Amino acid sequence: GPPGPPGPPGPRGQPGVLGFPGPPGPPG
Amino acid sequence: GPPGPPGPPGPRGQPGVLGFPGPPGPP
Amino acid sequence: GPPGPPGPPGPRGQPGVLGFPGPPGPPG
Amino acid sequence: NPAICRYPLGMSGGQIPDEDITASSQWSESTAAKYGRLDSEEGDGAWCPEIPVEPDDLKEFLQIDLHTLHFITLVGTQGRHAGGHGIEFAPMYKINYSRDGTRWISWRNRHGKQVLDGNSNPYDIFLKDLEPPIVARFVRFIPVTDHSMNVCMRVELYGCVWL
Repeated sequence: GPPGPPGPPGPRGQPGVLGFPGPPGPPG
Repeated sequence: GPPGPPGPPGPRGQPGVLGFPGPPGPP
Repeated sequence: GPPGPPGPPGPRGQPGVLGFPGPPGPPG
Repeated sequence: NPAICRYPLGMSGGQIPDEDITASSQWSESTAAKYGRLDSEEGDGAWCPEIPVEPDDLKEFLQIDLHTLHFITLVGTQGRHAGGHGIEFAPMYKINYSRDGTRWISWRNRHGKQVLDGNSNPYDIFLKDLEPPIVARFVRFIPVTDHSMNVCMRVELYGCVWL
């Protein structure tokens, strides 16, 4: 018999990493 | 035939957004 | 019939969380 | 005694399971209490409170349940390295502990000081001897600051089983 169709897409990837810390605040 | 196995997991998400500016310096 | 080939990679994961606020501003 | 009773109790090695590590709050699931393990880079790099720690409001904590009583002779802390871009750490901290989990004891050194000097950067492991050593089932690290700041911590307990 004919090969089955390609399998379905895999699971979604893992969450991305945290964004970088923000820049220093303004002068007091 | 049956479908092939599910594909591999996708790539990890993109880096999060940069944090907000810090608080003002001392009064 | 024989099984189909492996499916393609899944979708990219969700973005990472927002970063921490930056450090306190310097004396002004 | 502290010569033999100085072993890491499970934060870095996993002997202390995730379920036994909890916290007051968390910035994100990725910075939940279970990620506050010394030298770990899992998740987003450390346990981090949901809000900044204020100098006159010490309401955050990272709690470890050892289940059985342990003799704790040293503690180690780090901030959040995060592959090299993290800048968060606890500059000071207090240690509260309990045997029953209902009443909490505030650790005081020989001079009556409860605040321990902590990290000065997010990457280095900083060790502190506990004199007197403590006997406890639960141990809490309470971050302390001198100004509003977003702290993060990775820790380890050193000691041995009691009896």
